[PDB]
Amino acid sequence: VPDYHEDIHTYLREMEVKCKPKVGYMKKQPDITNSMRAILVDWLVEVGEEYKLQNETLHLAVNYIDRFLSSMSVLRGKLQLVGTAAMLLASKFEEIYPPEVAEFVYITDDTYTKKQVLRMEHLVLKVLTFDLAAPTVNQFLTQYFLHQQPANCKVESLAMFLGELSLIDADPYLKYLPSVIAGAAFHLALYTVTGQSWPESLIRKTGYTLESLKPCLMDLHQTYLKAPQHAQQSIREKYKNSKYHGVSLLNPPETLNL
Amino acid sequence: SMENFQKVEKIGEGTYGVVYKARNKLTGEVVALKKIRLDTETEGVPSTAIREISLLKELNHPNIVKLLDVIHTENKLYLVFEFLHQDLKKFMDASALTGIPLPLIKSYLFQLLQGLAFCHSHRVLHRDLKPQNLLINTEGAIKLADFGLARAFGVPVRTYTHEVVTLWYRAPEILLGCKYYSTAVDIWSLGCIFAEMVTRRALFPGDSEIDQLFRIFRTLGTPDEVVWPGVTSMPDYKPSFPKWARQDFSKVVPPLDEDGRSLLSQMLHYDPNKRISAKAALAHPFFQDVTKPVPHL
Ligand SMILES: Nc1nc(OCC2CCCCC2)c2nc[nH]c2n1
Repeated sequence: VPDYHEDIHTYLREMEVKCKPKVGYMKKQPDITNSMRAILVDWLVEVGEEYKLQNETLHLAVNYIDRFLSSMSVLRGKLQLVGTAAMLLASKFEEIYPPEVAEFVYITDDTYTKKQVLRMEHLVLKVLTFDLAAPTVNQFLTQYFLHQQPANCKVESLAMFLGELSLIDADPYLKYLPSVIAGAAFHLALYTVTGQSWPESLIRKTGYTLESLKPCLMDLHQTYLKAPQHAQQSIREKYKNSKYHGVSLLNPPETLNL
Repeated sequence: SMENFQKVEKIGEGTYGVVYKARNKLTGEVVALKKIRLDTETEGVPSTAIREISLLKELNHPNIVKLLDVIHTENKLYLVFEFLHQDLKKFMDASALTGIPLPLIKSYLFQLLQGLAFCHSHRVLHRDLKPQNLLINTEGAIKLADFGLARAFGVPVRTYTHEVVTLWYRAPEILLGCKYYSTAVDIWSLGCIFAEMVTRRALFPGDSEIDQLFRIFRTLGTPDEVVWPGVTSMPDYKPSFPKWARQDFSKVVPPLDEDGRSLLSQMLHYDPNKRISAKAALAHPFFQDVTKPVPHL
């Protein structure tokens, strides 16, 4: 119904390509790795839950961290300071009531000072040149959900769970744009919950067919199937809640017949 | 960091910080500098500056003010903007006995809608449209400025800050407590400005929230279920509201032709789902002969 929704999706299709992190930055960091990043992200999911932050704020904070790490080498010991300043900035952009800085110092377990967090806030803003308005998988997903008549709330929670699982693993998801991940997640949740398939109105809206989503969907199907074995588990724990209709208790499809 | 700027005058306080007129001592450029004192033990960069800088960098458009630089000291934050001849407020007070000619009015309005539709198509709500935040140059352009209360909205929207829009320009869905609001609130603010240009005074110079509502009810009729399904169930709607009849627009805005009255009525519909969008408003017959006169300054 919403006026501007098509213009906005077209504009988001153009900004996700400009706001995208550099795909092999991790091979050039000298001290941090993909498994450290994964742990930071899993910690930010719990911080988001403790403070009742929107999921969008989580998705933004990750976008900021990956861009910051695209051009700044960071030691493993300051990696939480990057993360904390990013969640702080994503909260200020996106939340009606952002937790205050002392709240953020505190959840660091006092690892850092307020003065460090505020100076890391200024450096992140300088490296990202204040470009905080980025497109995230959450934003694509909430637009695609406008096409699934009547809305199915389990489909919606499960697509969000899968799109949040993609934030943990830079390898392979830093390869795909948010709109394509959102596409693969929506197909896989719809499929798992009702057996229905990426809709023809989404095909006309995005230009994406089931064949162009394939590469991303094979990865995400494997991520979903192996979720139980992954070292990071706060996402699965978050999505068992009734607010998310317990979708992380559902069984993944063993195959997708593609 | 500010050594190359010379202070010319203090212009005023806007959404946040202090705004000054200043000049670049090397190039001569006259700019507007918005100063924000930060400290440190406090909160870092406030959310209004983060939004205003980030969103104005996504808004390059002839009717939107230019942000030229950001100088982020340890102590203070300066936003450096192009300087225009003046704001629409001093111009409206810099026409109150004579009145801004109609062609100028229509030109400014057509421009403010092209600016606003650009904002909305880039998912930005302004949320503080009023004459002091609109800047005109000496060639006939007008621009949206002061994005300190702006925000990026989502598709579909969620709940946003309730304390938004300066009270005279504030739409009835915020005044009545609707959980959600979206692009329609900016359009309501522009219909209030269009009418103020034409008749020479604020349309709804409410003092308080209840005063602002009852001023909109007396001119436009107390909304009921025929014009706005669900108004009678809104959070702050009261069945004991007085029931006023709607006024003819030949009395609300006498100088307007009927193309003007119809577009002003489409911008002030009560139901945000019936209020005209900025983009649909650009196709209105009122603008069929729009031209671009030069203000008299
Ligand atoms: N001429 C002018 N005035 C401004 O601010 C108006 C005042 C009005 C009252 C509130 C503070 C700002 C500007 N901002 C950017 N360019 C500007 N140019």
